[PDB]
Amino acid sequence: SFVEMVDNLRGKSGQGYYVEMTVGSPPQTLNILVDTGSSNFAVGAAPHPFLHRYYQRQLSSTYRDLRKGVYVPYTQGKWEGELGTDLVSIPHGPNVTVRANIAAITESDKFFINGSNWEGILGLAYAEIARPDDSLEPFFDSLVKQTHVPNLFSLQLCGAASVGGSMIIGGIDHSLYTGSLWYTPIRREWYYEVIIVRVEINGQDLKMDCKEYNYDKSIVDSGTTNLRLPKKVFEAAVKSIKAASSTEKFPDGFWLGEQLVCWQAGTTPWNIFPVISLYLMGEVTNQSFRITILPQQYLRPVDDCYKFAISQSSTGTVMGAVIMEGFYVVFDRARKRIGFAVSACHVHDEFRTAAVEGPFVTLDMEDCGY
Ligand SMILES: CCCC[C@H](NC[C@@H]1Cc2cccc(c2)CCCCc2cc(cc(N(CCC)S(C)(=O)=O)c2)C(=O)N1)C(=O)NCC(C)C
Repeated sequence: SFVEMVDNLRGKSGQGYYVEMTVGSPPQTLNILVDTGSSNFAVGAAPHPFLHRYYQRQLSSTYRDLRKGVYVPYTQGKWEGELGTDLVSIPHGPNVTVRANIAAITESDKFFINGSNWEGILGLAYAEIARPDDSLEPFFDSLVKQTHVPNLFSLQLCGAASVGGSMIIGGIDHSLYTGSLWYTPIRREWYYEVIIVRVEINGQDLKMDCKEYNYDKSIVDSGTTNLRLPKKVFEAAVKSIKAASSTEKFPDGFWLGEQLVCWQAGTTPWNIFPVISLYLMGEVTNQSFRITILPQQYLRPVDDCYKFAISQSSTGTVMGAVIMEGFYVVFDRARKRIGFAVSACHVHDEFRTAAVEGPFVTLDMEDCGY
């Protein structure tokens, strides 16, 4: 059923995960970025120094022009283009063809990455955050409307240059995870917004007002590399991580992700870096669950060299690839919930392991929403 979709994701570290798609008639093959942090489907449609290939509207009999412009700004990079529609397929996905909105990228700034091997982006979030407005139906909505594909998809992102993973469209693949799935409500259908109710570092509560954790918002974004935290939360976390690792001293700019830390190969002191536990709101009253991430996740490999992959945000908490790696993440749009489970490619060391645990009791969870 879903075995055809296992391992359909490829990528380079820090440069996102992409799936193979085809657009137009006859089909044009492109590598498309998988992004739960946006809602626009767009592809390079003009020559660019970093593009191996691009979408040629002229060669598609099925292309239709919508005669409207569009731009999308991301935390990293931005592009503008022309709106249109065409037939789209996913070779290593469901056996269907849909007519979907496509943005033909004609100009861009720091969007395409030299050597990334992808030429477009697939925004998997909801219409509310689509550009220019919410009348531009996102791809997955079109897929569900035009076909019998269930309103659900799941992402298994695996870590270590080259990375891989699975995007299971229309269901859940049980051979890809162990233990139970734990679900947190989608608070509002715009980004995939959730609510963090508690934070622990090495078993110690950060003891901040839980509103700070979701200050503005908290989202699940496969398009973002880092765990991005609101300033106050970032400072609290960094202070604690500095304290646990204090046995060693690191250039101050390491903590800002500006310069690397290097250790002799096989000598990396993982044990001085703490585990981080994020408690998410559960499905029943006063009930949370926690996901625990290891330093191997937020110390992204770049002698063995690493970059601190926890950074500041002015748009709320962004749970990026460092969080999603090692877990099987289910985007259950039909039941307005996001599931977490330990992935089959989960990260662990000799004494510590990434985990999804519950149930936990957490009082006044509704107070944590901004
Ligand atoms: C409200 C938050 C929304 C986040 C959301 N992020 C998704 C985008 C998609 C996207 C765009 C370009 C390239 C990639 C992927 C490939 C990987 C590059 C590394 C990276 C990416 C992001 C972001 C980073 N970082 C920060 C800036 C460099 S980092 C280093 O991981 O902290 C790195 C980021 O914002 N990817 C967004 O911009 N949505 C658009 C909006 C109009 C709906």
